[PDB]
Amino acid sequence: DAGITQSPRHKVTETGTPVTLRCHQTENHRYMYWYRQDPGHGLRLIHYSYGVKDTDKGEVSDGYSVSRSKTEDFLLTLESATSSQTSVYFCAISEVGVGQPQHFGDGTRLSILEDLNKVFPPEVAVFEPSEAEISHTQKATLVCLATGFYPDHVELSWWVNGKEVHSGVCTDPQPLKEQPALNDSRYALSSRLRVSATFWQDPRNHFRCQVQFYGLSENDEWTQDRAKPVTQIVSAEAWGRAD
Amino acid sequence: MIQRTPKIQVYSRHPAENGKSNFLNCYVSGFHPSDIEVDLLKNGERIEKVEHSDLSFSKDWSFYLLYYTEFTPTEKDEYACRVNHVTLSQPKIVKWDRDM
Amino acid sequence: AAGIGILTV
Amino acid sequence: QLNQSPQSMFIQEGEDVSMNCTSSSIFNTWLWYKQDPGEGPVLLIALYKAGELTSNGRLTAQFGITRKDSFLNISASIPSDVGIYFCAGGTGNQFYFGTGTSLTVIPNIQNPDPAVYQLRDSKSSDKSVCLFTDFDSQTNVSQSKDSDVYITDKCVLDMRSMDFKSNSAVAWSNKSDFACANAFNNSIIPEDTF
Amino acid sequence: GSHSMRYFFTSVSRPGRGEPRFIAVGYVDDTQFVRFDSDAASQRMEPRAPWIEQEGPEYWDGETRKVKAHSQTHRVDLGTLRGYYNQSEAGSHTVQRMYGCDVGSDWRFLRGYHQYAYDGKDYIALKEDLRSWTAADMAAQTTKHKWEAAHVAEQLRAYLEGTCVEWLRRYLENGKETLQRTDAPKTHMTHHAVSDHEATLRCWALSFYPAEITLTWQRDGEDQTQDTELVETRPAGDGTFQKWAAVVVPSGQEQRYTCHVQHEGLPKPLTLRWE
Repeated sequence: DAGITQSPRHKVTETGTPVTLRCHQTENHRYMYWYRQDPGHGLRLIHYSYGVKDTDKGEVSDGYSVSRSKTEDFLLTLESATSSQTSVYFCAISEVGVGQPQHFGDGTRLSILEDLNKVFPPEVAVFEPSEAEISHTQKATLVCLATGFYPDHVELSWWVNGKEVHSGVCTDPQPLKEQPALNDSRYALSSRLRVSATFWQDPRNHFRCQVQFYGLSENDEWTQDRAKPVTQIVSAEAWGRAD
Repeated sequence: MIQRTPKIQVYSRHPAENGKSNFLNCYVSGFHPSDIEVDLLKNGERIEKVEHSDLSFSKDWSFYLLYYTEFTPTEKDEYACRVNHVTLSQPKIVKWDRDM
Repeated sequence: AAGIGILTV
Repeated sequence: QLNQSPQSMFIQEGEDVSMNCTSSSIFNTWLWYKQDPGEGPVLLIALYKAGELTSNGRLTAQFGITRKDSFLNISASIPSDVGIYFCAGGTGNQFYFGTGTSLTVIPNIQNPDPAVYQLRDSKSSDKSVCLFTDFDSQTNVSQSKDSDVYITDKCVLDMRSMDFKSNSAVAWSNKSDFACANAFNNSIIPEDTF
Repeated sequence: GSHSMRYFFTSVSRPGRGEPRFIAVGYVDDTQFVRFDSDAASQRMEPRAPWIEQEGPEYWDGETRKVKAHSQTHRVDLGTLRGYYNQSEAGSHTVQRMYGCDVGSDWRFLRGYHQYAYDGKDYIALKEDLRSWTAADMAAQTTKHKWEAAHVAEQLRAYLEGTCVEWLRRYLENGKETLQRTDAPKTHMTHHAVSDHEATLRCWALSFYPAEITLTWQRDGEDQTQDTELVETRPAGDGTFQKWAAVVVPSGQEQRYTCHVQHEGLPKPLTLRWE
């Protein structure tokens, strides 16, 4: 119960595109903040605001501007529109006073790419449990592979009998570079769902691995012969077998 | 909502001898609310270059302010402080009484 | 140095 | 600007975890946050006076005497304590954030029987995955090999309805000589099943 | 001797004339050292003592942020209080906050305080143990419950017992010459013929620091206050202070009356009579 909604949660766009990120907050008077988070640097303050139409700059404000036309909204607009502004962006809120702790939103994953022909959706494949595993352990592991995607804005989930499960699953926290020497390199991600042999041996059970990919939107330009790598869901599925 | 009349003192910074530069002070204190119009007068006409202290307050919440200007006293010249405030229905003039 | 434990009424 | 140390530490499940920050600047407030992946920092503790505070039960934190230092302690650690932890220091109505400390809890594996299985692709062709699974937590998995073989790191799944947790790692390749007996042998495997 | 650091905040709404006027002011004892004024150009905490100029840009930025944050809380407070007391939007109102700390002659912590007022009247204040709140009325009780739930006393006590006394300690050594001084009053007496029956004796104290002074009138050794008049201590404008006290006396009997001067710059209290 923080009361913060950041929109959008994911944005993929080319250099030259101004990007506005919105932070909505529901509790009348509030101090508001925009941060970015990056691997070697922690959280760095971009801009902050003590009330309507009152804003000031933090340590990394260069390339950014900010707007507070009303108490509910703090808009961060990416002015310079540049590949170094690829980051995770976090809105925070604080009660009006002096020195009150800040509470954060859930984040915005933003990738600014110098070349959009680099952008690729995942291929998704499901691999069925080994017969050896079933007889050795009385258990059955399915693996999902999402291969060849760029950039990593993916969300993998497992659906059994039309419903999302979380028990028995583990997905790699970090994706794997398909070509480690390459800068622009496409990615792969693996996940496992383990069930009892019994549950897999029931053929009424349907198993789906869903990969939500975030990519290009309507106003992004596209001139290649392949289908535009838009924000999409790619899935693979499998049914139980009596072996 | 409480309103308090300003108590006004007109006096010099140093003890006053004629033809020696000094400072003329008007101190207003004990007042509420803080909006106040204070002028310093030389022969009944307003002195322009006149500074004041930053608004502060006492234990009882009432405000105080020092208005001051650099001057040089004579026998002939009359000096006064002209104060206006919501508690007063007309401006109050207090003349600089040289032994006060 | 001024305070850092102040909140609205 | 805050120096947090170390960038990524490791605890075995059930142990005590200690965690610190450092600056040359004075700070009047210290905060500790936890970040779970896909989510933002969540405030754990706010410290105001130079002394001892406990607002989780299992989390205790201290504000240093010099006000240039702070720590966080976790007792009876548990797998959900995985995350990125951050200190924040407060001066001049501004908070300054450390660079992240990244905890991973290594699971306790009840009964290992490590094995390597071949799993076939469900709805197409000759496509194949190798799965190294049920190894003890002390086993590490390597990757580099030759460039055409992709090996993931190990993760734990938890089968909540069976009170069973297991580590596993995945490998795959193409039109090679690649097989599951040759998949993980550049990692140090136990005396296990094929 | 004893020393104090105090900060004073005044906010006054001016509906139809923009945002509220905000003036903040810092004192060590009777010496002002910093100000902020929202109608001034700079929008910064500015120095008002020579000994505080030497503080670097991190001090000034920090003090500017804290003071602008004090300003916003009061803006919200003026709006909140207008609603609590069902006052109209058209009228001008005031919010006043005062806090700080006292130290002894060893400069160890002595005392802390934080008082808040609405329209010149007490609203909510921190109790002396620095752990609870006095709420004067129904609307202040709502504020007390809010401040209890946010644990505000704890944060204040931490500032008041730590940060405040350490910065007081630092200022006292940095401004040694002027802050740790005592200037003894220069005393004289005046006489004025009111009538042929009445006379006024006036007892003067000039050029003194600190401003705390006691002026009493005594008759034949027994003190009396019934015909006594005392003005507010007034600044001379040079860091020293001035005060008088007067009695209305039957003329001829001026020999019966003595003025007694007490100040910490006097080793022994002064007596003064019209010869």
